[PDB]
Amino acid sequence: VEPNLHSLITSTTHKWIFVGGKGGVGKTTSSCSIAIQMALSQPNKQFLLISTDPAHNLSDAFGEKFGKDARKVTGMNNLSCMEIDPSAALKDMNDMAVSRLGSLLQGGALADLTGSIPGIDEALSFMEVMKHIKRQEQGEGETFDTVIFDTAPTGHTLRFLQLPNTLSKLLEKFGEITNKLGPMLNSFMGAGNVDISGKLNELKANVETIRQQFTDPDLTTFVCVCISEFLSLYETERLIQELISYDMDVNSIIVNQLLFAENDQEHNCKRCQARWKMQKKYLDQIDELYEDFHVVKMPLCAGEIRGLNNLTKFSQFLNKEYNPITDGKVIYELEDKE
Amino acid sequence: TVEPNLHSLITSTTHKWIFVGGKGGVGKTTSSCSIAIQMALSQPNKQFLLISTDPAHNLSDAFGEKFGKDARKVTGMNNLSCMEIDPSAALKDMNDMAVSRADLGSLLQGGALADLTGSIPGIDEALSFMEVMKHIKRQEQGEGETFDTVIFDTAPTGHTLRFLQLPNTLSKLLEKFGEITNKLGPMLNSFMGAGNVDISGKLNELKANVETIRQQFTDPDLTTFVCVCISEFLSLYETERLIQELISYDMDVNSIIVNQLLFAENDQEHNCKRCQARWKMQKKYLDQIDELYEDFHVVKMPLCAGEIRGLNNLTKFSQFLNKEYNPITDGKVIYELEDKE
Amino acid sequence: MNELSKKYLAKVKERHELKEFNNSISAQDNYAKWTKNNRKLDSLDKEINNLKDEIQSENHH
Amino acid sequence: MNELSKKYLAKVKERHELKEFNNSISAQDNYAKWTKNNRKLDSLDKEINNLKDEIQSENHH
Ligand SMILES: [Zn+2]
Repeated sequence: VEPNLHSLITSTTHKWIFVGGKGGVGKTTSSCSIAIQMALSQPNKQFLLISTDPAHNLSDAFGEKFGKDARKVTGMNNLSCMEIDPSAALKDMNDMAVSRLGSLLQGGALADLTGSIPGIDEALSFMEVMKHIKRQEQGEGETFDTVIFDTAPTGHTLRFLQLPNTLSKLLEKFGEITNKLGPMLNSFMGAGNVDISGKLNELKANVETIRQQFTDPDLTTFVCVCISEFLSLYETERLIQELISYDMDVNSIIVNQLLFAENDQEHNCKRCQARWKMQKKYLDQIDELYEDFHVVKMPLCAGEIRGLNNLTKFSQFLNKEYNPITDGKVIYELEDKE
Repeated sequence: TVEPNLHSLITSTTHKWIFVGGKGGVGKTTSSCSIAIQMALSQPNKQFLLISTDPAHNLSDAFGEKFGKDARKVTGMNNLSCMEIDPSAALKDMNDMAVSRADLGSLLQGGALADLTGSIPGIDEALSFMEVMKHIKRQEQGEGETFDTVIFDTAPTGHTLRFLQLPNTLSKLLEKFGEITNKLGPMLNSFMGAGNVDISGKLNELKANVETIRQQFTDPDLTTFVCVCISEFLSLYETERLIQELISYDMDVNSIIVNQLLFAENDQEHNCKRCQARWKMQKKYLDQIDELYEDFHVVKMPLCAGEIRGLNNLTKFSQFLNKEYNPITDGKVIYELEDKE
Repeated sequence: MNELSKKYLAKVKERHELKEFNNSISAQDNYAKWTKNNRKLDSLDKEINNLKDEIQSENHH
Repeated sequence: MNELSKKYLAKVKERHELKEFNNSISAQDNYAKWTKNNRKLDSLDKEINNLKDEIQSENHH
């Protein structure tokens, strides 16, 4: 199985590409690199790169100021970027709801049913992000064909996919109580019990809709980012297993910040060669553990990578696997420039 | 403020149990070794046992001496002994003999045990811990001398100490088992009674044992836990979790050792640009750790690249648990150990 | 409303507001603040869970 | 004994034996083997839990 993401980068079928990874892994650079490599290989298509990481460093990475509103990448025609905060977004929707005792009871009603089930917020939040993307398209006039999602490194953004069945059991729980109301009560209350049922069914609907998409391996895949160090690797196995338990396609693993000290012309660093020894021990381990994955081994370029010019230079190695012998010059130019 | 060192713990005399643990690539073992050595050096009148249950079994490499299940003196010291043990292996061997010593009667008693014991988490870990203790006692009585403090190098995976919560739930199901056996009639109480009484007894012994342990692990003057970590998000995160866990058990946790620090500004030569890049990350989190655990002893240890091996080098390196390493003055001590390698 | 419910609401709300605030902070760029907040949420969660049980038991039939 | 129980025992025992074996392997010095074993334990755990439920329901009154 090819040690690069070339199939993904040439894929016509995908609309959703999630990129996630915990704790210091070059998740964002890897997000960018992917977005770009697809934008190049498919100029006949429009790509949205969106990010919910509160670090909000799409702007630093590209060297260009992005925000809630899509904005074309300077130097490209088919790559746009937004940074959004889903909690903030949802906050704003709920504060609007408020302004528009009756409400207290219904608010109470909802909470009782809902404030207790895990993932409701996460889903509401994701919904609002979908809707916000749509408003960007309808304003611009174009649409996006693929979004590449740079996911927040902490939390369970996609656990709301188990929600639909839960929402079902409790639609009934609630249905078997509202039945026991009589005429007098069903008169003062009925209308708002009808609303409580409404919202709940809508949420289930929406989520089920999302599910059908997310669960189509042709339509949506997840790329894990990690480094070669027990804790990240372990966190990364965890991530896969979770994702699998959501019937979501997880097929690629980018491994970042490899030192490849052996193939080095500095050789100056015993500390670096020491680190490299560990990195390679685990690297062997990955090899015999995810045998049916595209496991892509990326080089450490010291300091940071910024500018579409640099990002692109670096991004090529998701497509054609970096050979430290031959390809060294590229990394050591990038490094020396920073 | 709280001294950035372990001098307090190193000079303490009340402590019988010092647990050292950290997840995943952190210098845990070396840390354990250094704490033991320093304690022994500072308390020549007391007797220390450093015990490791880490499957990697690299006490032997750390000291450059073959340690095993039988406690044995560190060569060059009169009050430090090491031993390496596999608790699961030990417990396994215990149950092989319990089985040998007892076919339907034994299957039923086996099954009954299973239905009460199997589901509950931490049982095997308590039994396991108990076997280790029995073992240490047998070592003491055999060698004719006892240990004053044990220093425990814990395995980097699993939950060594999550059985401290067991006695409560054992009491619960002891009464469940009770309510059921109270409904046996004279006949069945005759064919089974003895087995029922053995089962009750088995459980009470475990509860009592665990309670006996728990009273000790819960005394902050008697036992404490030192977390080991490195200055990187993932580890720091796991370290907080471990602290929180420990606290949930009412265990005393006051110390954190942060290893593998580059201190790259304070040494131009051993640090290529890649290292300086890394040191910036490490430094970032150091500032965080500082405001996050202000009432903790957080001890900043320098990366000594390569690997520390031998009583001599271990000692040279261990001094920095006692007197905070200053990367300026103390520099030459490190790059001396490194360069030897 | 009894002081017990008044407080349950208050906490439940404090907790919510804290959660959304923490979701806007970068765990890596603000490890300390982020962690502190996590602690206060876990704490609020236990208080909330009590007040709930206390309210539920006190309204049972 | 019915085949169902025969198999429940067998698995429950396979699982136990595997757990003690895995506890003797170093997760760091053997990341791959260790991980594979963890997967098999999680798996056996689900099979065991089913066989249990099936045995319990099948013996209810
Ligand atoms: Zn270096």
